[PDB]
Amino acid sequence: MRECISIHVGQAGVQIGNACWELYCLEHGIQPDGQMPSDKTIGGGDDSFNTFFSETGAGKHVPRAVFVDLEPTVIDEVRTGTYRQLFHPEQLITGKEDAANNYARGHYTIGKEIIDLVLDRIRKLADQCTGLQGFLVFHSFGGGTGSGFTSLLMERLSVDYGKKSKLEFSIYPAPQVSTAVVEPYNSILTTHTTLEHSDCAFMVDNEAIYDICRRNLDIERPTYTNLNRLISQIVSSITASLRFDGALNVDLTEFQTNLVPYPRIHFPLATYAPVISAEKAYHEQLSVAEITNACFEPANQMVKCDPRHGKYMACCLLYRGDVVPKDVNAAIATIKTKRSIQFVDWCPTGFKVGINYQPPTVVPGGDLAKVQRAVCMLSNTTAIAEAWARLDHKFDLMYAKRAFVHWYVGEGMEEGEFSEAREDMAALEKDYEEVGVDSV
Amino acid sequence: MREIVHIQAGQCGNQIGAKFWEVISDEHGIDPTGSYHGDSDLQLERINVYYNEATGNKYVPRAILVDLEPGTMDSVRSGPFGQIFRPDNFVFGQSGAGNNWAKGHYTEGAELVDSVLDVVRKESESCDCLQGFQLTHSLGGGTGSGMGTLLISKIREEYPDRIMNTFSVMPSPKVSDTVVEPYNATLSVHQLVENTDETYCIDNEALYDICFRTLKLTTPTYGDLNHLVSATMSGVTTCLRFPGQLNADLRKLAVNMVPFPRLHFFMPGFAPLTSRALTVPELTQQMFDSKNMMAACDPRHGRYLTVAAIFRGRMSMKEVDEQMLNVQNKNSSYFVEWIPNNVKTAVCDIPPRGLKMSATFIGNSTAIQELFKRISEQFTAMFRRKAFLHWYTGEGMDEMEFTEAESNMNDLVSEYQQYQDA
Ligand SMILES: Nc1nc2c(ncn2[C@@H]2O[C@H](COP(=O)(O)OP(=O)(O)OP(=O)(O)O)[C@@H](O)[C@H]2O)c(=O)[nH]1
Ligand SMILES: Nc1nc2c(ncn2[C@@H]2O[C@H](COP(=O)(O)OP(=O)(O)O)[C@@H](O)[C@H]2O)c(=O)[nH]1
Ligand SMILES: [Ca+2]
Ligand SMILES: [Ca+2]
Ligand SMILES: [Mg+2]
Ligand SMILES: [Mg+2]
Repeated sequence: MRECISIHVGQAGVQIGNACWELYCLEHGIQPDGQMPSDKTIGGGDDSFNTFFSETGAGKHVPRAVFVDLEPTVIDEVRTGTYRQLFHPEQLITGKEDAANNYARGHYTIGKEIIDLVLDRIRKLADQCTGLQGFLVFHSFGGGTGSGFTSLLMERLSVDYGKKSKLEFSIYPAPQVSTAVVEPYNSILTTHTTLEHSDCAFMVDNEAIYDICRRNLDIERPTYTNLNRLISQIVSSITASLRFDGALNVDLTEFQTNLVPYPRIHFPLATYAPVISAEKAYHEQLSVAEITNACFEPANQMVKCDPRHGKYMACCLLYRGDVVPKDVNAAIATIKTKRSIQFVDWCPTGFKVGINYQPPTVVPGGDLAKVQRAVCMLSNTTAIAEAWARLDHKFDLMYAKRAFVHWYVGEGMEEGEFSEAREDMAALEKDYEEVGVDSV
Repeated sequence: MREIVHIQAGQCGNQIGAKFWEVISDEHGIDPTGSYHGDSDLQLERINVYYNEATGNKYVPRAILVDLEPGTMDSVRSGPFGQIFRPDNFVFGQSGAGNNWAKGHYTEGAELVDSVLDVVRKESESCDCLQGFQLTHSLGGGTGSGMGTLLISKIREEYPDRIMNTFSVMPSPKVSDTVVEPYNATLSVHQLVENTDETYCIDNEALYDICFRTLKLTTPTYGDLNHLVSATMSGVTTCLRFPGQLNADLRKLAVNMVPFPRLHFFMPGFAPLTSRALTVPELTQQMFDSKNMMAACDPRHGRYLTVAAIFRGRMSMKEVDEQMLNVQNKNSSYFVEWIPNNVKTAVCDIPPRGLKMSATFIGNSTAIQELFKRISEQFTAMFRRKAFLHWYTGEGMDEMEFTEAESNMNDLVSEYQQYQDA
């Protein structure tokens, strides 16, 4: 009961998937062959970790996950790497030819050829669930598969699973590690087509993660591996309430009630602390107050924007590790007596808190210090729309001259789809302005 | 007028309900296995009001446990007295209600309610003469609030001539789970105004303040809140549970407490407040003190329509009568003059566990309007921008139903104000 199915789409989706599932395994005591000695009920159970792992009679704990990509070389690494026994082969699905950084090929030309198979395999996961809660979909905005195949899949999932919850982890593009000039097109197309099919979406700005790696972990030139390890800690923090139990534990769905005041306003800002090197963490114990303080430092946000220049509609603090409410409450009181935390006039200002007692883990050979306590803040702030503004502007620059548009038109798309997607984005930025204006 | 059927719904409802059964079972000498081991016959004389007698001189709570998810009732069943409850009286779904009144009332709850009523009917069927029902629940969540009020409606339809009584926990931002609590509470209050005879307004605002200000609890937990609630619940049911003259059943209580049918929302109070010797004068002063009230309303801001006072322990009845008269005679302005002799007092020899003596206060005060005004303000701050409504319209509700619930709760407020000035 309460199963969650993860779907990792395209390179970014898949590689972030690798990092998350490795991390989950370590958090839960699951070996790379899928065995979990601590689990005494063989071949099934209703433990909290079962929301993310099914079990075979032979004692294997198998991620409720599908990996999909239109070319094979990234998933081939999963097939042949360290956690290859973790996954049944049918959970890892590949085409022969990718979307070539083109939303149209991901959604139509190439995507249409593998979509029924993907849904077949997701259906196989669903049928093993006694109370499926919904899906978590991981993907880039910028890639052809991450953008166009994800959109197609989300549209088909609404049809096939009705209103079952769909949450995204969406990788927003940064010039430091982007690989296509047309990513702004792909980002707007997929955001427009997915918007009505997603209940909640956590954007991860590659530039924010890149900066955090450079600045807080002293990594000269971060690789995807560096980025993904940090992303996985954040993803882990958000899903921990689903995977562990606890008296002070608060379900992600409960935070969602507070995070989403209107269906379209469904993009929380995540902020994570502490991100600190082993070198800096040694003999330096960061207190509940210190990590909570860090949540209101914009440098620690997963999306670049300035909440101090916007308005809050919700603030949620998801703690893990050695943390009790007394200390949280005191930390919050201080922060209120000293910060630019302004709420819209129609929302209560109380911070919503959950605590999972299981301490954070790190992957061997990684950059993050192992710490006793960590926190992820999820806020609903009007400032997140800055990310849409930056992207919409880049789209406008190119689209005005119709730069690269022939690549999409050649794959069957119409200019009408571009203008329609861009207008939806204009309306979304307007939605974020409106919700911040005072009541009359 | 003998048997009461108890129902507890949703997380809050079940947690406070479980504590209520633990507490009164101890008071009546019933151990966790339903065996009696007391030393007084006062304990068993009216035990049938709350317990069925099974085989082997076993006593079984006449209690039905309801939820739309299993979690809290798994905990109840694991709880100290969890084995005393009748296993078939645990009725639960798997879906949860997501703090959503619409889910509890119209969709998820709809699917489960019939099976609850099958159990209620089986309970009522063995009653020699059912008085009515008591429901424990919160108003801020989904199951206790939305499904709890659905139940009350269906129960009324099936037992329209029986008394409906609730212990209803009112939400507060100070002790809040979600932002939609004001919505769920306003929707529920309209149900309560129409379909209960007597409602104890238990305000999480008041409970928190008492824990913080008075009991010196820096960081009050729901458990600390529930200590106060279970102590209060024991107090207000003393007259139903032990031999006595006044308010000895639910209908006579309603007749003594409710001068106009809609105005049936009571502010409870308790003394001494607990987390070694109290005089009758001190009990009396503390029981009437705003700081001892479980609804966060200033009783000097309104008037008392009716009051019931219950004193427990060995003490001078002469002194009790003197002190109760002294309260009325020295603060006579706060008691409406158009209901003569509107304060009734009971005394019960058995004190609650851990105290030599105690007092419980049940007030029907026009000041209760402050609690509804507070909910009404919170409701409106959001509803004016239709904020968070999609959670409800997604379950098939429309805005008009919100407008109506709001109007009826504002009507209730205006009605208290009317008798405050009369
Ligand atoms: N954080 C992070 N970003 C990634 C990773 N891999 C690719 N990206 C980003 O994702 C975007 C490119 O999309 P991809 O996921 O590689 O492409 P795809 O979904 O496989 O689509 P096609 O190759 O066109 O079929 C760029 O913005 C990259 O910087 C990764 O492992 N981690
Ligand atoms: N006093 C008290 N209040 C509670 C408890 N549990 C939840 N609440 C309150 O009840 C409301 C949440 O509703 P809840 O009963 O948990 O949801 P439900 O299971 O859908 O009925 C909020 O106002 C909480 O503050 C409890 O054990 N004691
Ligand atoms: Ca197991
Ligand atoms: Ca169902
Ligand atoms: Mg690719
Ligand atoms: Mg709850």
